[PDB]
Amino acid sequence: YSKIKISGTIEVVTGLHIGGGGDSPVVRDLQTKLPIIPGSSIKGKMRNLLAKHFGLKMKQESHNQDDERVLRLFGSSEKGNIQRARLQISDAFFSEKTKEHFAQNDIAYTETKFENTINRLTAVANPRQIERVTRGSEFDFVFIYNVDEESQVEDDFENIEKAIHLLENDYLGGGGTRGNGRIQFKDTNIETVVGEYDS
Amino acid sequence: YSKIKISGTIEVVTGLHIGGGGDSPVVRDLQTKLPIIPGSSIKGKMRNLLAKHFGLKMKQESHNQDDERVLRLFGSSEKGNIQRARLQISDAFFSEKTKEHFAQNDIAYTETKFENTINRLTAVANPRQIERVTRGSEFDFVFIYNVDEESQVEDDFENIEKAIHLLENDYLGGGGTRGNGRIQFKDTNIETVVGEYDSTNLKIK
Amino acid sequence: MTFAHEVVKSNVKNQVLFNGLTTSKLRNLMEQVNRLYTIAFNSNEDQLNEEFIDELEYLKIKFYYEAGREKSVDEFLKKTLMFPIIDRVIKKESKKFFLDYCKYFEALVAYAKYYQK
Amino acid sequence: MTFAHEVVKSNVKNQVLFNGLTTSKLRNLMEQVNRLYTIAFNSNEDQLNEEFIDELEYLKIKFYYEAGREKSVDEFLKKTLMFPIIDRVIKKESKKFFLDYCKYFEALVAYAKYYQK
Amino acid sequence: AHEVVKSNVKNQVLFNGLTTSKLRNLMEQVNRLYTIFIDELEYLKIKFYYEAGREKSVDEFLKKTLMFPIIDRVIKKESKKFFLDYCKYFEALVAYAKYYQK
Amino acid sequence: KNYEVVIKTLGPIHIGSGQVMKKQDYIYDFYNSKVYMINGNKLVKFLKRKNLLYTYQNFLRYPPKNPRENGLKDYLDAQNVKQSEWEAFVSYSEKLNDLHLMVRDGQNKVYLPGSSIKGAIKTTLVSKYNNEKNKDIYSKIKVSDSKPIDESNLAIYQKIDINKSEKSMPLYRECIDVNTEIKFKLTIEDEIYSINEIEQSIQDFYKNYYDKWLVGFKETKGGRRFALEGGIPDVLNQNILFLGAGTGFVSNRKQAKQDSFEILTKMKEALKGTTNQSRHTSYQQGMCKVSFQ
Repeated sequence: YSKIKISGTIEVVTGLHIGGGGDSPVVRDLQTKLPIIPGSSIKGKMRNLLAKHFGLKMKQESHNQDDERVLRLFGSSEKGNIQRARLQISDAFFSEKTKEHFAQNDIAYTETKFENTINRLTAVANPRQIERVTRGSEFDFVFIYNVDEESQVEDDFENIEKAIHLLENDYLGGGGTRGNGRIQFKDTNIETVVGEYDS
Repeated sequence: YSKIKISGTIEVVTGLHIGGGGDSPVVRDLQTKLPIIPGSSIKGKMRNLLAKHFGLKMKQESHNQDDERVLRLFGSSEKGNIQRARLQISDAFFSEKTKEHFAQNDIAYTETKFENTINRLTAVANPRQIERVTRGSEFDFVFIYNVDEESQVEDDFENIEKAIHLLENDYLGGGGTRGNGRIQFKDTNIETVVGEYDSTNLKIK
Repeated sequence: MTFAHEVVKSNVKNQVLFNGLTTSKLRNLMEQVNRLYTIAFNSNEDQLNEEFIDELEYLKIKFYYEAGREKSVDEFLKKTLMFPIIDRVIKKESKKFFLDYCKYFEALVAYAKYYQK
Repeated sequence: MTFAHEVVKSNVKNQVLFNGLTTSKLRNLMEQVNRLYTIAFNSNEDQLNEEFIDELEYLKIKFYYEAGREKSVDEFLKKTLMFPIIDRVIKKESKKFFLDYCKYFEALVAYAKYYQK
Repeated sequence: AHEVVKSNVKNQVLFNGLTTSKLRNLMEQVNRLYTIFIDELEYLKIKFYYEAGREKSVDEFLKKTLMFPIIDRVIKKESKKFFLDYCKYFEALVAYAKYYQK
Repeated sequence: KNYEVVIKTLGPIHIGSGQVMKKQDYIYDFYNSKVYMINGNKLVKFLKRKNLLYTYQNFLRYPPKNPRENGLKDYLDAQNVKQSEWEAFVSYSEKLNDLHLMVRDGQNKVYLPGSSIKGAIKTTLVSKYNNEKNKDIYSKIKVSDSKPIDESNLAIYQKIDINKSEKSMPLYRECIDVNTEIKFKLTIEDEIYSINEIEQSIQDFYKNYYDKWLVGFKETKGGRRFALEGGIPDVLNQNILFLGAGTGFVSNRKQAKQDSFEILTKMKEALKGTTNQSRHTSYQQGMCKVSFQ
């Protein structure tokens, strides 16, 4: 039996708003009162995009049965067939260097962006507010892959790598359409932690 | 018949969600009404992982008859075999330092994190609220090991070491695949409460 | 007491509640209350520590801010004499009275949730 | 009042009971009633203590909340005359009537458990 | 805390019509230090001076809050706890300002 | 799918941000026409290193009223701060009672918000397709925010009411300077609105705007000057679009008149541009050429 660690760091590229806690705040780590990326968000953007890149039948949408590669890669067991999640996406947190740089350069951690509403035929200005996480910041995340078959690791890892590229090109969190959600990945590191597997 | 006591400290990496009591609350105690990790979860998780580590057949997957060394460690006594558990896992408690530090920083032990379950061919993200323990908190745990046979303590301790490391790169609790349950072990101590056994060359990390 | 049921039934107006109040509009409030509550539980003596009195003022500050932000919350808190109750609590500094407060507020929430769209 | 105790068989419909009532959403009520029953067992005289009365108040509050959370339970509580009997017990402040109520609730609960999917 | 704010309700304009729109940056400044160098507190003073110039209503506020002397003693103390308490007080002031509003 | 977009600032582009800095922390040159944005932290650190902070504060709270005395540069001169030092505590410079700033980020870098670009794209789609359910397609076409734009491409300009007699609005603006090449990313989930479809849509909108507003201001010197600069027909072919705030409210005549009456409601019962002193050239604010890859 074997477990594969993935260590890596996300850098935020466009303003970012997840806003779980919702003047519409963002999620925060209560022991640090600092932004986080609830890895649930990673999981969801991931699986949704992957289903999109693979077959996504209208009937399959209605019945929530996902593509077999997708389903096996993340585990579903909603159609009755026992399936254990083959990859776990955990949360992520600010990097020590990122926080140190912010304090040294007096960089605010959050930005309030005004969103003005203009109506046709009236053009009545009612600003709205929204919060964004400081762009360019980096979080440290972990992906833990579990080995359940010594022959499926290669195929599963290939799908994960292509999906990482898709996540970079797309937007994560809410308001992806307006310019919120573009992140990059850097410093990917691969190292099996448990077992005698060659990586 | 000696007993080796193991103490240690659970530090919660990400959110932790037992959810035993349930809109659906986590297991929270009654004398202090502070959440605790009931041992039953701990023992079950460690057992399932360690079983996976050794061989496991579909016929073995039938009715929870597992690998024999694990069996000696945790006990089945099911197929008319005489096997009482030699390692008992107790519960975890919200240790005092945690409460103190949080009070002197005014932080809750428990967060409510809201999730949006999206429905395909519906485009409706339904809000479901999950309550999970705040990060950086700690519990203290005690394990009890029994020496039923002298020359097998080291072999069982090797299996324990593997299972303890297994828990550090796994999730304990509910639904970890959404990224909740990562924990670590610190301040491991080994003592023999009762008996004449030496536990100094013995180590868990 | 349980004057809460009377207030909620009187506010069943025309099917609006306090002019449209909802329980999700109370969340943080109750959350804050619950936090204090469990802290309040862990204490032994009836004399409430100065830090808990500051947290009681913090709970009142939350109530004031929420009432200022949402007009319906403001009506609810105004009619329910919530601020009078909190001030009296701060004056009293007694644990048993605080527990009574917790029960009354929880009753308020329960009754309001009893009549919802 | 026993017609409300054998009405449970009168509410066996098609195939759900009390519009799908399950003991999973009523376990809280059983625990709360049992907790107060043990306090009444400790009580020696008939005249109930005021704190015990407030406990009854909290009980009814829980009843209302549970009715609010779940609809089948709400139907159970209303169609079995739960609130009037609760208020009556509060009015009578007698231990013996309280034990009578607990037995009634127990009969309701048990009969309900007899019929379940 | 509350006393001054409930007392500056000019029968009902607060500090002659103070609006949180003006305190936003002030608010922002506070929160930043909250995450956490004394020079930063100095710049806090400076920004108080900046916004107090921005509107007469805010200046009358800060004076009726005795803000600047409080800040001076705060910077004198340099003790993190005292700063945290100060931030709490500012939050409270803002809160009551919000409540007693048009 | 996914496409890379370049934006060429034909005229000044400015995005309303909601932070109007007045005479406070503002230094200007009446004889060099350059305004110097001043680092607050560094400036006050100097102020404390000369122990004149109390002086500066006491000036700040109560302005001397006199227009010449009113001003921060004048305050610095009263403190005789050397032109070398006065340059040492400058955050940045550009070429004036109030100033409206563009947006900046936590790194105080100016960028074009993707929301503004998306809104302008939706405006052309709504005008060309008469809102062909454009509320629906709004979700399936995604625009990123802009990459940073360094300061050297930022300028201050006076708002000019181009009309029969060119008027000058009282306030000024920060806006991007000419010809700036600005790249962002666009993502496509609704292939029905192909890239070429959008391009032709923009072209049609601009052509309609040309015969509804541009052709009207003829017989104005500065008005005609801008039209001549570059050439209108070649610009019509390009995917030109007006961005952000400061573009005309417009961006049958009788219905237009009634609606404008409503929107302005003298207003109860006019073209924007900018006129340069350096080259005596006016450009209307908002216009940009947009190209895809």
